[PDB]
Amino acid sequence: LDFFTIFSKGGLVLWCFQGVSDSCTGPVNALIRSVLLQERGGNNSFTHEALTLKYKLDNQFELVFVVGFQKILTLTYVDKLIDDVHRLFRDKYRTEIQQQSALSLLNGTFDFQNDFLRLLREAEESSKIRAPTTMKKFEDSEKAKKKSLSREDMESVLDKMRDHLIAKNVAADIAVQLCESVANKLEGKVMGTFSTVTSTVKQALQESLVQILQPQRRVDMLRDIMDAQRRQRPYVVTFCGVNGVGKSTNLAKISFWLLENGFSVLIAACDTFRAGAVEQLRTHTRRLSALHPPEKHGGRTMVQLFEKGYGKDAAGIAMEAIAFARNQGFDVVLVDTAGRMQDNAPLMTALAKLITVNTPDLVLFVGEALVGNEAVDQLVKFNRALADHSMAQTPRLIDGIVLTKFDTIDDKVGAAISMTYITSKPIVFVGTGQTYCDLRSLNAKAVVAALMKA
Amino acid sequence: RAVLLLGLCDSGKTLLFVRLLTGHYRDTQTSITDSSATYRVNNNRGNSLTLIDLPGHESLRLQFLERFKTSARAVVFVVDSAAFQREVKDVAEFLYQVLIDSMSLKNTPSFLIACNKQDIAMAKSAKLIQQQLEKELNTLRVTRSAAPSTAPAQLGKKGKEFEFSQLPLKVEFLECSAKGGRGDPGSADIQDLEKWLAKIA
Amino acid sequence: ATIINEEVLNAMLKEVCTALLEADVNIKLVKQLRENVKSAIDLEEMASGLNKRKMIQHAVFKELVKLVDPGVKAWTPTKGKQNVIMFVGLQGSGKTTTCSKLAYYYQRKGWKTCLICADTFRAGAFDQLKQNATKARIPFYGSYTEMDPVIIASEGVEKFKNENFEIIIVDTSGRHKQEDSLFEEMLQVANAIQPDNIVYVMDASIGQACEAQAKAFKDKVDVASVIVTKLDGHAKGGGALSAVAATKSPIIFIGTGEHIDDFEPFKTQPFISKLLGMGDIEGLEALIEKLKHGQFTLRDMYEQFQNIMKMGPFSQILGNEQESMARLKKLMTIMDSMNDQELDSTDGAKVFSKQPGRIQRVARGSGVSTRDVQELLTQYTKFAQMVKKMGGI
Amino acid sequence: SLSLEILQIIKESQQQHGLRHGDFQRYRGYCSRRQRRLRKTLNFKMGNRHKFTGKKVTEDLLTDNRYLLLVLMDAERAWSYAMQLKQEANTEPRKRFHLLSRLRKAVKHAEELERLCESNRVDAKTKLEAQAYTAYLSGMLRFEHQEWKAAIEAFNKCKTIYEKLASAFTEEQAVLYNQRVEEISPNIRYCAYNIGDQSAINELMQMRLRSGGTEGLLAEKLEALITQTRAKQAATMSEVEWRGRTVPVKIDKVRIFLLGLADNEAAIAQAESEETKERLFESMLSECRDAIQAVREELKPDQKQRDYTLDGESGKVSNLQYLHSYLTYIKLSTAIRRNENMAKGLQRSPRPQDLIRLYDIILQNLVELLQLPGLEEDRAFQKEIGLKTLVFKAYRCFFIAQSYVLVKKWSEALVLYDRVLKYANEVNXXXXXXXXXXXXX
Amino acid sequence: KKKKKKGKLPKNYDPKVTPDPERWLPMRERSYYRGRKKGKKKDQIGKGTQGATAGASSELDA
Amino acid sequence: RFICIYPAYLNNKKTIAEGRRIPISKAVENPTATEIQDVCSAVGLNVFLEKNKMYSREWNRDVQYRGRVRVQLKQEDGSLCLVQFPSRKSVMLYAAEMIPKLKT
RNA sequence: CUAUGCCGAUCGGGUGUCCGCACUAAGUUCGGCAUCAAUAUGGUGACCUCCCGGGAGCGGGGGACCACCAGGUUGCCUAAGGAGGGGUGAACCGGCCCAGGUCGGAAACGGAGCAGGUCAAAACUCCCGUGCUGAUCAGUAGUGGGAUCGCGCCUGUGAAUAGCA
Ligand SMILES: Nc1nc2c(ncn2[C@@H]2O[C@H](COP(=O)(O)OP(=O)(O)NP(=O)(O)O)[C@@H](O)[C@H]2O)c(=O)[nH]1
Ligand SMILES: Nc1nc2c(ncn2[C@@H]2O[C@H](COP(=O)(O)OP(=O)(O)NP(=O)(O)O)[C@@H](O)[C@H]2O)c(=O)[nH]1
Ligand SMILES: Nc1nc2c(ncn2[C@@H]2O[C@H](COP(=O)(O)OP(=O)(O)OP(=O)(O)O)[C@@H](O)[C@H]2O)c(=O)[nH]1
Ligand SMILES: [Mg+2]
Ligand SMILES: [Mg+2]
Ligand SMILES: [Mg+2]
Repeated sequence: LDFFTIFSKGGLVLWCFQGVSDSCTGPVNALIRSVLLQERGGNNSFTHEALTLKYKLDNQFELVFVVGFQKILTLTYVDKLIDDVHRLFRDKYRTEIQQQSALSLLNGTFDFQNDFLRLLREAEESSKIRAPTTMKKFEDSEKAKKKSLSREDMESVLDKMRDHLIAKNVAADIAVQLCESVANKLEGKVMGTFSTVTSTVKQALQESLVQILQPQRRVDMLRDIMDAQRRQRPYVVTFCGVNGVGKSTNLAKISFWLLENGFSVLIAACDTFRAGAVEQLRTHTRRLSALHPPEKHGGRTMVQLFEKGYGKDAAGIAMEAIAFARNQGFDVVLVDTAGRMQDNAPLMTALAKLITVNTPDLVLFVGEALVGNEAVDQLVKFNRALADHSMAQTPRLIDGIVLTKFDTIDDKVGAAISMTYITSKPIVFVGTGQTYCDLRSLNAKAVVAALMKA
Repeated sequence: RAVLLLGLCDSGKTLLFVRLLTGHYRDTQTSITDSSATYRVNNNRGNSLTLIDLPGHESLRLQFLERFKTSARAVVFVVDSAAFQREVKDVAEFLYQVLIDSMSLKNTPSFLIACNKQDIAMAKSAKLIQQQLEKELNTLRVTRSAAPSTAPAQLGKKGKEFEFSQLPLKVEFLECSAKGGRGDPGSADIQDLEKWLAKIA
Repeated sequence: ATIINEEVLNAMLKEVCTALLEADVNIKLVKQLRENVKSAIDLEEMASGLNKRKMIQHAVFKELVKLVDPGVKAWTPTKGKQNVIMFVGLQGSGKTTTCSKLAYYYQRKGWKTCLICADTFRAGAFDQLKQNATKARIPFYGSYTEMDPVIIASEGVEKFKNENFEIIIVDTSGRHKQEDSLFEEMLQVANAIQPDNIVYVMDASIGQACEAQAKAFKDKVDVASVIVTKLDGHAKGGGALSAVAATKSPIIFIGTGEHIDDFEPFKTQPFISKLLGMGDIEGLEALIEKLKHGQFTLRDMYEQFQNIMKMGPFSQILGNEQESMARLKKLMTIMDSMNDQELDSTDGAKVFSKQPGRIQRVARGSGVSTRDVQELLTQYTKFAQMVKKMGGI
Repeated sequence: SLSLEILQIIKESQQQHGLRHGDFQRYRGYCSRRQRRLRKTLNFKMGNRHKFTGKKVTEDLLTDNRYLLLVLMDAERAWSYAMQLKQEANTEPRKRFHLLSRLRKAVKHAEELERLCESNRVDAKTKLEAQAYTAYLSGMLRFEHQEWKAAIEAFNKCKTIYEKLASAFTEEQAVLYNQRVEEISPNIRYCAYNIGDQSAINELMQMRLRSGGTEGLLAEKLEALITQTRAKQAATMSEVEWRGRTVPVKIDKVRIFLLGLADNEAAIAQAESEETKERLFESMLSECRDAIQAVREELKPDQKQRDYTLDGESGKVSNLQYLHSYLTYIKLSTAIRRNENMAKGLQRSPRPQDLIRLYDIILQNLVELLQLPGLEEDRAFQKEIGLKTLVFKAYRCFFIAQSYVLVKKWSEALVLYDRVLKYANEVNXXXXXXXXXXXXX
Repeated sequence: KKKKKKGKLPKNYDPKVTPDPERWLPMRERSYYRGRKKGKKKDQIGKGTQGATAGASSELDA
Repeated sequence: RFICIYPAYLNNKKTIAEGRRIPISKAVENPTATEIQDVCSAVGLNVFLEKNKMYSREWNRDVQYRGRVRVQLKQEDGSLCLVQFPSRKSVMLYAAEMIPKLKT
């Protein structure tokens, strides 16, 4: 054990002895990020790039115990350790941790070094001798030849809740991970007599759903447009997704919204394989120009379509569009790409090469509200294709999710949750129709209420 | 009643919370849940106020802010001066959200912006931070244009540069930093905070 | 006892539930299938010992084969009368590409096919149809001016009836139950053209949400066989079965690619194999006719001797015998000693004569019969000669 | 005269084929596919139809600088399969045995490659990398087999080789190697913890003397190898100068070498006339401006990163462009010297106007030469020298413009000449005497 | 925007009237079509762009 | 209470599992019941032979493999009839040794 | 000599569209052949050698060597060789269960063994995995040239571009 720490849920370190061996700069912050967003289903194991990590939660006194060991594989004693000392600590300081107020924690002191050292050396001595493999293997050969909440009590409702989430278009693996996270969140926690177990678990599950569906900061494209205009360089947005997700319609909606906000746009086309896509975008451009005359905005053009015909490579067309926008001083370029199946490797390689070459400011994955159990796989494939094809560390991944066709179900919204689980990035826009005015944002409370109203 | 501590992630809210209570340095991590503790004013009266610290992570700010807005009598906002340049948009957005939430209250709470990490040399001055906040909030109001897919409030009369003077709130600024070196061992810099707490008491 | 067998069955059923839910299959159908398979297993009261999981996989495979098709034969085009097929579905289902693929497929079958579009709300719709038709070199109809789908469809179908086209395909924009105007437009189009078939196309990736849309489509207008698309991807299309339950109609074709040539008729075995994930399935007055043909085997002799011994004494029919009964029973034993391959063989004498080892085995399995075997062979040959003589006359 | 960067190749292969997120199966598949592609391309077929004849690469074969990559990929595939077996051994202990076998193969391949690097044909830098890789593989194999002494010795050898290699190169190039040392840092510690931390100190003290006595000859010979490799690399293939000390991997450096040789082939060739080199001067200018554009092609994304945040500092973004700009400005200065030679060969009205236009051009060029390092402000003597040249050229231009033959301005040229005489004296023989005579007349 | 292009300049100036209109087009677009397999209709259906837009001999009625 | 002897015990080609009781080298080829009876009769007159019954493991139906031998080694009073051969092994090895001499 | 263009106004260099191109990188698809051994314990089946007892069928016990299945620890194996899954088991000679019949016996009961059924453990064969092999293609893309009177990009700067008689 090269690192160990015990601290409360309030973010206050209680006791640690890392010393010069390791520094708690951000090995526990990463674990906190994992436990808050994209909850860990690895059964109390985390793989930080520097070294592995193990955590244990105690909801009775809202405490956590983290142990960091090097990437080199250790023995099976560590988990046993994280149990026993836990009880020992719970035995040693009952009075301080049982109080709701945090003032007692600050007032109290913990001389826990000696007992923890004794436990660690006992565990190491036990791990020094391990020669029970032969007996276990021989036995396997013979066999082959031949108040507080308990997990078992809350299992039933759990699975029924899981079934409900399955009814709400949530992915099966996503539902299992969420149920495991909720179960970890409620282990031995005291429960009031007025409330019921089902009510408490439902409230905890809906709180977790609100938390996960409330992703990282809501940074908007509109504010970043002015920042891009500060250096007078075009702001590049790229749309990616599988076939049949309404990329063109959402592109038209976003262009119309930008024109209403008062910014010139340039629509770059790359749907060469798609029949009639160029003329579709041309019709959209004609409609937008009819709605917004150039002279009303000051005599300058607002929306222009950039294409090179069918069959041409998408990366070259995108680069030419970027250069043309820079020369003409267009505020924002929106790039439309043909839908690509996730299992088709060459298309993924081409898309990743285009993204790397054109280095767009924003990347938007256009998903489907109707799809279920497949959005997670598509997101995984897209993210891994974008990651492995970029040699630089911390590669450019998907930065925005656009959910369309939301006005066709209104009850099976759980699919969105799956996406918000598989990627921590927020949902920027939600499509709710086919007209140019059906481009709204996401309300977390309404989505959760509709998800769990039944 | 209760005084809320708000800020971004790793903004130092827990450090100030423990400093105002025990006066000793304690190692801290990122907040996961709230923490409420009763603190007496150093004055002769020694009145008690409930200091409540809320996690600064963006996945939990709004829930706790809307859940504890009613109980709060005074609101304290913490901004990292050293890391302000990279996170100006984030602090501006959070300030806009908290201002909108505060304006809904029947009783208007006192508002304080306390720059943190001031013990470092790269930290900016209070007036510079105030001017940057004014400049950013001038456009942040305009940037609010989207369909909520379900009651908007304006911080200015649509015609003038946004200023804290026109706001119906008492907004104060000060300089405070308690981490170590110059801060904790040498001489604590939280006396302005306790003076302001006594003034608002 | 089957004590641990019940637990093993429950664990395997849970694993199958997880696998099927990972295959985008409706939870209600999964629970119904679980109930049916558990009832079937309890009816069997026994599990196959050949393999622990093979029996369960075969049972669930048979259950899915029963569930996938309603049993109604798929509709087929009729020569001599023009057949009108109207394509319906949801947005993004790829109905236009499916229309192009089906038109090309029927053209490859020797048919006079044509395409008509009613999609007018979607911008840039007719151009795609034009490009797909000229790619496949098939006549098409449409216009950029008129916006009412009903009149366009009526004019196109009338003109192609004048042109005497065998097959007419009419495509309309995808729609959802929320917008009633699109549904009433579909109803008006159906009234105007009176389509022969109404094919509903749904994406394979869509699951647990398309059931309501399929039910609404069936309720408002008549429906026909459905076509699944985008099967070339990772999606197995497990939800489409629910759509079948909403329509009680089979599947005629599948879409396994972006190019127009990727279009194949539906087959149940590959679909269920993909859904399961392994697809490991193993499949396994006469007397008068034989008398007329004159073919005589050892089976007939054995049956005759069994009937004779069942009858009993021959003096009863007519109205020493013990030795006759002993000879009969020893002959029956020696004829039951050998295998059925020699018994059912047409010419037992030849297969015996070619291999004396067969005689050795027969002698091993019964008494010595060092002379009885050849005596029985001679008697069988005489009986066969009598049988062929009778058959000749 | 052929070299291969083992560590860079293996790292760039791993980071782009599933090892980035911790997957080994697809990495092994890619390694096998690349092996098949290399064997197909080089026609190194060892097994034909209905037969198999494993053959080893000889010294004469490896002249293509790619046969070593075959053995390297074999070793990498074996190592990847071993790591996958290690990951999977938790479910089934039996796999561990299989794991051992794979390692027994992998080190062998590496050692074979080592015996393929003994030839003088391959460069020493490849030899050092091969030795380090073989030592690392052997140490990992011994650590897996619970052999602490051999593993710790091999790991110490690998760490020493890697740190020597990192010190041999620049700070920018060495960081990757440092990272590798970090990747080997924890395991070594664990080996010491396996000793017991009581006899470990004595073992380390004895190991220091063992390395000094037994490997001391090897240590000094590898140090000499590193020194000679660095010397020959700087003399032949790489370039080391005051600016852009980092070795440019781009091919355009060779162009600079050509330019460099052209310089030492130009000045000797042209003594006074310098007329025949004007076309050569234009060709050199075209080549150097093409090199500048090629450098800017990779410069621009770094310029974007610099513009993004103020955290990024100088000294890396504009380390190679400035040397090329300096070369171009030096070539322009030589051209202006040629123009001055032509002018002094001579002794009509538009000619001084054209000369003043050229002088303005050189003033702008020297302004840019001051600005670019001045924008960087890395050093300070360069700006001083550039400003001295700039003021000298400005004074020369003023003297040319104010010549009484050039300018017929009575009572005005004399005042300007008198005013500029003080500036010329501050900046500071035949030119001065001619200017004084012109002012007097 | 005017640029001079190098090449067979004497043979470019021999006509001095106009070059071939389809001077930069693929072989299968050329009038001669350079067709080793003139038809290849099924091959073009199997691989290539989903839809090719050109002059249509099929029925086009509005 | 005579002890039983069969020709299959003295056959070398038969395996030990199929009835062989002596090493192959000491055995003979295709022994018959009459040979064993006559060779053992030269020592004891208590042996009597029948031919209408055969050994169980003898699947083949042959005359030379048919028949059996009864030999009395005990006088049924607690004393050996002949002290020379106290066990069946001695009798069978003697018969196996004496068979080739008469067969020649 | 009149007049021409407008800030780059003259003069130029790379590229990209282009090729019956050459070649590579990175992928898709379809075939061929190949797929180890020791040792530790236990089990199964042949074959072989010793005994103990009995009137037989037979019973009791210990070894020999081979094949094969589980499967302990391994390697001077490997190009690679997993303790992976499956079929067939024949004609009639791989087991196991063996009705009837047959044989041993007074009987109890046993033995050989067919049919038939059955199979962790005869043999053969297939699938996956692994290695090696040929073949396969472009809604993957990159310099190596050719091509280049335009159309699209990147870089250059003089004042000098085309009529007159
Ligand atoms: N109800 C509804 N329909 C939508 C929405 N967004 C798009 N659609 C519909 O879905 C279909 C998809 O249109 P299109 O944009 O061409 O799809 P695409 O994703 O661009 N296809 P590709 O990527 O291959 O070019 C259209 O019929 C469009 O009207 C939405 O938010 N709601
Ligand atoms: N992989 C795959 N993609 C398909 C298939 N059919 C259609 N697509 C793709 O799915 C998207 C939607 O199909 P498309 O016909 O163009 O849209 P649409 O059917 O006209 N939409 P709507 O009729 O509702 O307005 C397109 O990008 C199309 O290329 C198929 O069989 N396989
Ligand atoms: N130099 C300096 N660092 C500070 C100061 N205040 C806080 N910090 C930083 O804060 C870290 C400790 O965490 P906290 O101060 O508790 O921040 P926090 O309360 O967890 O902020 P949240 O993540 O939102 O909960 C230290 O490592 C410091 O880097 C300060 O005044 N000066
Ligand atoms: Mg589109
Ligand atoms: Mg905190
Ligand atoms: Mg359509």
